[PDB]
Amino acid sequence: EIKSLKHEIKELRKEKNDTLNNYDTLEEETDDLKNRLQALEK
Amino acid sequence: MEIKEVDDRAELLRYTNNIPLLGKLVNHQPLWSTNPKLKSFSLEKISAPDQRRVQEALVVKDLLNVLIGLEGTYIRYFNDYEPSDPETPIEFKIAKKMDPSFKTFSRRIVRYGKQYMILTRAYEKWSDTSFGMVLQRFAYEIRRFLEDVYLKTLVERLERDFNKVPNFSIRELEQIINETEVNKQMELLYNIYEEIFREIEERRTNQSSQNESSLHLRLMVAFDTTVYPVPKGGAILKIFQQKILENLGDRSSVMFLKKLLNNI
Amino acid sequence: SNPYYVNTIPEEDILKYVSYTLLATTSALFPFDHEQIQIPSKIPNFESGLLHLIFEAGLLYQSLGYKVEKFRMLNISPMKKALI
Repeated sequence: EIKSLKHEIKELRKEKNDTLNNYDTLEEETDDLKNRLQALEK
Repeated sequence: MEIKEVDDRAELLRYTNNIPLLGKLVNHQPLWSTNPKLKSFSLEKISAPDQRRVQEALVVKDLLNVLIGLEGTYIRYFNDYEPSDPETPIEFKIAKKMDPSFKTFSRRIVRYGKQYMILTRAYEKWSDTSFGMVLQRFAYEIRRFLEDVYLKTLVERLERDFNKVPNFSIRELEQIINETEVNKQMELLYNIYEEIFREIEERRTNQSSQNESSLHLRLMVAFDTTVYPVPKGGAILKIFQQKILENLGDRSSVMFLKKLLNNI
Repeated sequence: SNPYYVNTIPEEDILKYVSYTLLATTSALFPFDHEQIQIPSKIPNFESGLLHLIFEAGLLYQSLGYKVEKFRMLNISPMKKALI
């Protein structure tokens, strides 16, 4: 059962890696809109 | 650069059995674009010739950070590199707003620093007893070299030239590095590590498929050829002898390589 | 001579850019690619010829460095290795 638990933990790790990829694309979107703020204010 | 307030907390990792004796024992600081501490300045304003000296100073500071093994303002880590696991590939990303001049020079210095960190993790992992004491001594020799030559020359020459030397250039820095010849030694060590790694890959992939003198002699002898996942002792010695043989033309390289071989 | 050369790049900027063109790195006034330099037209004729010769030297250095990298990636006799 320990191997099955580790496999489920790895599946949850893959799900959280998908959420981290979403975090990364949100981060690049925030960088783009921050450049937009800077260009519009300056 | 606007100082952005983020939570920087460093604690001791209470788990140390998976990490070798000479490995990491503390958490890593947050990344640049994970928890920003300083607002990244637009490189297009300093790409102009009047501020290009400031741009060169900033990029050479970031390159010194990459050489010592840390992130820079415009040169950060890649997506494949994760600070929590040792077995992740270490790569860097470069801001495209930087001029392709400093971008190419930073690509070279990032290759150097990535080879440095890869060899660092290599000898850290080899410090374990599962790799054999011969590989442990090779790891200790690699660490001693990186401590007494590479970073020593770095701190002696490049940091001093960046701090208290006016009219200094990153091209002069690269020329000083080429003169000190530490870059070529690091490249050869990385090539040796890559050869060891592909040997490990072959010896781990050959999973399924792996004389009458012993009978004539009145000795109770046999052959126990159980292959290890990594080379050990005689295998490493044969690999290094093949490396010395393929080393053709660089007598100083062969000299310090055989010196290290004898020390190991 | 100023009213005839109000549209000329100063000597400091010329030197700073030709430094990179010689040291194998690109520049804003000169898009230093593999073969083309794309020299602007605001440069006088003699100055353009001089920078053409200097960029010829830079491109020769580029070809030499590329061939050196190729030979280092490859493997050959030790005499030719010492030559490289």
